[PDB]
Amino acid sequence: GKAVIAIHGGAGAISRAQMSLQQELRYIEALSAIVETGQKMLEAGESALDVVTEAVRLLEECPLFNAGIGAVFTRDETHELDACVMDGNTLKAGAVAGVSHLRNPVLAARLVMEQSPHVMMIGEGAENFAFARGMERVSPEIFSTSLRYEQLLAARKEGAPLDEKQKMGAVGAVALDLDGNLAAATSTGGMTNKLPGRVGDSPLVGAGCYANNASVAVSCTGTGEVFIRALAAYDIAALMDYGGLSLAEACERVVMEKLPALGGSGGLIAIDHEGNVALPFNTEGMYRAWGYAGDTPTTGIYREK
Amino acid sequence: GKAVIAIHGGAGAISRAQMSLQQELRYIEALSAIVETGQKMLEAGESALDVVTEAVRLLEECPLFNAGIGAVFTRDETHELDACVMDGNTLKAGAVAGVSHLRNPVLAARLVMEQSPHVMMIGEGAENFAFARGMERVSPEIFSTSLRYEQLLAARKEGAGAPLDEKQKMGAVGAVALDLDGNLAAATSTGGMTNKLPGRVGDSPLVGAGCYANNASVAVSCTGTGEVFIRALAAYDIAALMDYGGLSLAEACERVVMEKLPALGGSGGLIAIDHEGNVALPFNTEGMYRAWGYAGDTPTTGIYRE
Ligand SMILES: [Cl-]
Ligand SMILES: [Cl-]
Ligand SMILES: [Cl-]
Ligand SMILES: [Cl-]
Ligand SMILES: [Cl-]
Ligand SMILES: [Cl-]
Ligand SMILES: [Cl-]
Ligand SMILES: [Cl-]
Ligand SMILES: [Cl-]
Ligand SMILES: [Cl-]
Ligand SMILES: [Cl-]
Ligand SMILES: [Cl-]
Ligand SMILES: [Cl-]
Ligand SMILES: [Cl-]
Ligand SMILES: [Cl-]
Ligand SMILES: [Cl-]
Ligand SMILES: [Cl-]
Ligand code: NA
Ligand code: NA
Ligand code: NA
Ligand code: NA
Ligand code: NA
Ligand code: NA
Ligand code: NA
Ligand code: NA
Ligand code: NA
Ligand code: NA
Ligand code: NA
Repeated sequence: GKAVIAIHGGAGAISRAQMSLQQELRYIEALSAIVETGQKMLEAGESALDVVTEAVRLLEECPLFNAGIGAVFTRDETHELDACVMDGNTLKAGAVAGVSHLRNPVLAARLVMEQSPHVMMIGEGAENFAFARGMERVSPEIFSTSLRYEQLLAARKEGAPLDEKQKMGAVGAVALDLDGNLAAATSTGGMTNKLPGRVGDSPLVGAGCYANNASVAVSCTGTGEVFIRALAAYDIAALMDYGGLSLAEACERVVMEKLPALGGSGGLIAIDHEGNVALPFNTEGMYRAWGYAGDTPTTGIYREK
Repeated sequence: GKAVIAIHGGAGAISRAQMSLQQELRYIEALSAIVETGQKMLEAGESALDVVTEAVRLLEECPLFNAGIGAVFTRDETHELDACVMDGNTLKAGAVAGVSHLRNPVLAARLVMEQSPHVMMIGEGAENFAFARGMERVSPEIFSTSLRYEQLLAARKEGAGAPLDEKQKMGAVGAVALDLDGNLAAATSTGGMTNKLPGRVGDSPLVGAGCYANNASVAVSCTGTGEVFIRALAAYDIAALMDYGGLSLAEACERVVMEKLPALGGSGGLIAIDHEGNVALPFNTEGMYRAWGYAGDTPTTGIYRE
């Protein structure tokens, strides 16, 4: 009965020649474990929303990906995290941007959705709201990793299978559940050497995250400014819904044509209401995985064959 | 098509019985002067971008509308302001949210567009970036007004003025314009919502939700209950319905404002100009503070029903 999940962990240029297989396998194992968790939840009748929330939570926890633990550093050597989640069944959405004292932004985004009349909260206000609902306050030092610090130092001067450049790491999940509900979630640490207070596409409904039962669930990763300006995630939905494009056609138009034409780089993952799955990326590679409920998953980092 | 400007200063329920004519005239005159200024600029060959920036700046300055001076108060008796500007010719955009120490958020938004490689900046980071560009730091007390303070007090009291009742959320300001060179632009600014949870963001600073412009389709600025405008991507949905669905501006506005948004429990309106110079000011509320005019013609102003 067509339940399916896809996940991503960022996009970038291929650096396989500098990697050992054992290094690559750490990424593959991470992606495999999370997608398999998602598939299991789906086959057991869990909701798309719960599935994308848990998958993004696990991706935040994984230090290899730019969200939560493993977040990139800002120019001030701090971390500012953003996340979004959307329920295609109700069209409700929750989002946080600019948070430093919450371990799992996607769970905070979810709290904004389910435990407030709002869609988006920012900064200390967002944190205070979450703390008032019992979410633990953490120090942002928990997110810090030497790989991302190395990259900050290289960035301000004049280690992974993919080179994200400064902006193209982020994480996300999309799912269609056994009830026909679509959901999407996205989380990020932003961009290496970011001007504090800058916001990219990840937490913005219709830019980095979108879900609607009648069309598509989408999560993006890439150079944020272009994905905002082109409403990348909603554009997929609109092309299909109004233009009558297939998911594949819509993905080609956005990722391979429109975004590049505006100078945007990255990719996205998408599931449509008929259970078609697509993981387009205009970069050389993208950390990714997907699988139908009850089938064996597929993972990838580099080019498709 | 022909150069044209529209503006809004928020939406709401009609509260005429409590007004005198002379009070209403002050609102009509406020709207009229701003739209006239825009028309003049358009006639003089000024850019859509410059026009919508200036109109929204004037609307922020005007204490009657919820943006800049006259901003609503948060739960904590503070002001947190948000703004967006979008250039339809380049598809660049600039936005600030959660700013308290900048007199004119739309000018800060324009600064994000033009003097940073970014599209959106929030809070103190946004403020610091503006200051670094020589923008003046102000104290938020400058925004405070007696009308809005009383609205906060009423919100705080347990149970159930101006020509329109914005309720808590439906006040914002905005402008859309088509210039003599065929460019579309949009800008939106807000003080947010009365008794707001600090850190909450509505549709106004969000590209595609409260503000959108693309020379190939439409310029749009919204005002209403923000959450629904975000979830439905009101501004870009107009563009997408026209561009991909083939709907006229009239059809797209009807679909979004009168059908889709209400179906999600949303209330408010928007202003829109398409690339062919058609202008629409739809609102599913009883009224909307609004005005528009073609360059070289007399403007039209409205508060209550069409
Ligand atoms: Cl690449
Ligand atoms: Cl290589
Ligand atoms: Cl090996
Ligand atoms: Cl909502
Ligand atoms: Cl917790
Ligand atoms: Cl980004
Ligand atoms: Cl297109
Ligand atoms: Cl485009
Ligand atoms: Cl691979
Ligand atoms: Cl009345
Ligand atoms: Cl009277
Ligand atoms: Cl840009
Ligand atoms: Cl200044
Ligand atoms: Cl709002
Ligand atoms: Cl529709
Ligand atoms: Cl009303
Ligand atoms: Cl009347
Ligand atoms: Na992580
Ligand atoms: Na909510
Ligand atoms: Na729909
Ligand atoms: Na990114
Ligand atoms: Na590619
Ligand atoms: Na004002
Ligand atoms: Na910019
Ligand atoms: Na009350
Ligand atoms: Na509003
Ligand atoms: Na286009
Ligand atoms: Na109406």
